[PDB]
Amino acid sequence: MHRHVVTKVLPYTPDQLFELVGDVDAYPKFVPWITGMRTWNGRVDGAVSTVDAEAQVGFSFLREKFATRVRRDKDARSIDVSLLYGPFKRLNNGWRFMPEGDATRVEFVIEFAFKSALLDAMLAANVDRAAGKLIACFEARAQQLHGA
Repeated sequence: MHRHVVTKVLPYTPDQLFELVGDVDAYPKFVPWITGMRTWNGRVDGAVSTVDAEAQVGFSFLREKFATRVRRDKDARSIDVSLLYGPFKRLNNGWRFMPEGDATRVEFVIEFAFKSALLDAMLAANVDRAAGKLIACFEARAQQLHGA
């Protein structure tokens, strides 16, 4: 389906990312862009872990839930989420982050399949805003942590 790319850069340590990598079950504070979350049931191998990820959507205009195979890696420092059951059509999600100068660059790929073509663009449209809040959220938290 339509994949939205969200790239951001923050002059912070890769430590803060550690929490973002596990944001699927981390959240040192909270996340309005999201609602319900749950990660478990799977397997753990080496510096890699794969389990089901049941996330929900609050102010998404569509109160629904979705499950996907969340794959975390501490050796790869990357996150990947495949579709398992979701809406029973398709739903991909992945999070990546790498160093770039004095600051680090993080990219978030959002992939989902909707029913309504109108809501498809409508949602995929506000998707940017949602990513804007999530981003600002991380940035705020970053400043709240570093607090200068």
